[PDB]
Amino acid sequence: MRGSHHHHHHGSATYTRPLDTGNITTGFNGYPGHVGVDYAVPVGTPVRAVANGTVKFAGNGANHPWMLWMAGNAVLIQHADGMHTGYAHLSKISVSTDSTVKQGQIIGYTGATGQVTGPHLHFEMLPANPNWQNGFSGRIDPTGYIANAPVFNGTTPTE
Ligand SMILES: [Zn+2]
Repeated sequence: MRGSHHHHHHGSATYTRPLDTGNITTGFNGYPGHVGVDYAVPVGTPVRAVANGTVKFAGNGANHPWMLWMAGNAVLIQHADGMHTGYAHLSKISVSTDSTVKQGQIIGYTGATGQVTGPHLHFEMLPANPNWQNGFSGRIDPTGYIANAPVFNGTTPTE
């Protein structure tokens, strides 16, 4: 068995960026009524916490009935700023409601427990307390969390 003792300072990432952004402020990629963003990625891939906080929701797909469930696996957590972030269309959860979380921590596994077409990732970010009084529905751009994310082939601006 292999065992690690020392950790890295910067951190590695062999996974590529499925998107560049996601905003339902103008018009979504054919997904109407969407309050988040979706990234086509095969089911069973470990989902890590994009930022430390607290689990406000943990919809475990391991024992979830279809009595009160239809979307499948979901995870709502309060980020480091107090904002909210959901993780939907997963196949499993490693967390639990009211439990504390940490960035990069495996909070679940990707899935397709919603509609049967293809597995993906749903990332919805909202304020600490939204103003659902029309305007944004509290849902905004994940670009703030994707800027500190890995590199897809290498996107240069000029130089
Ligand atoms: Zn979605």
